[PDB]
Amino acid sequence: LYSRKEGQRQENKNKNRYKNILPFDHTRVVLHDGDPNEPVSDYINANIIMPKKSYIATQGCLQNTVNDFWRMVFQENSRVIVMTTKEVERGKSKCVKYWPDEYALKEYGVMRVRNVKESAAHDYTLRELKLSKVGQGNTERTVWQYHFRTWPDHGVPSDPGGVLDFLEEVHHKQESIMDAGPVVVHCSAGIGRTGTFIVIDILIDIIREKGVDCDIDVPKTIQMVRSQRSGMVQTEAQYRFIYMAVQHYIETLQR
Ligand SMILES: Cn1c(-c2ccccc2)c(-c2cn(CCC(=O)Nc3ccc(-c4ccccc4)cc3)nn2)c2cc(C(=O)O)c(O)cc21
Repeated sequence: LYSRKEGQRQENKNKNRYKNILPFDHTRVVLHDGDPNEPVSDYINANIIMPKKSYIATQGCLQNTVNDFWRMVFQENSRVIVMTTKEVERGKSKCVKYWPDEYALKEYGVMRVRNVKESAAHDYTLRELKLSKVGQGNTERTVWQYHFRTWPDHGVPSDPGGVLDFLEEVHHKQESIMDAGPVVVHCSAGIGRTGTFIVIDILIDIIREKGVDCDIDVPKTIQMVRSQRSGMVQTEAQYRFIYMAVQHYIETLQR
């Protein structure tokens, strides 16, 4: 019932970091208004994830998909990006740098991005970016990139505190922007770490609207996000991290 033909088309072969990890057609983010000279330009290995708050689970940029990444961010009107990995972890590239150096500006295809300010927080770096379309005039918007940089090289964090505080900030930022689009979340392949942050965010939100005693069904929620992007939450450790995060959150609310 869930096909992934687009990601399998020959023209999009190099647009996937891992030939085996592709987006479902029914939930894939379809990019419009691309270079007419490109055989195919409506593809990006990204899927919309909905539990009015949604997410875009995607892979880290490849050198040849950076422009597509910004087209997506602009198209979906996303104002918040959650990068969950370093650019390189254990000698493996997990995302090409898709943002300009601090105070610098770079043009990605028809998208102009200005890094206006970088700030350091505990477990993360926040980059305030200005995104606009070169051909237009009233398209500029701030995109807040939250770069979580303390995720361990191996396994998952032993304590969920850092991710929860991180997500709390992300949450506050998203709600401080009028009608911001889906929060973009990415990791190497866009399913393991990415799935973990999203599932946690989804569960925490439910607790924020139903109280510390509402029913919480992790397995159910995970299967729900998985019907929108396959493989979300790849390891036992990640699975357990989610359980720990929810509880830790509940226990924090209980004063
Ligand atoms: C896409 N991928 C991969 C990955 C899976 C297969 C091949 C390459 C990367 C890992 C991930 C998972 N393991 C532990 C599982 C294991 O015993 N075999 C193993 C796989 C790769 C390496 C490895 C790590 C660095 C360089 C070269 C090989 C070592 C052990 N190591 N690396 C991963 C982790 C996360 C995360 O949550 O942090 C993620 O979001 C995506 C991941």
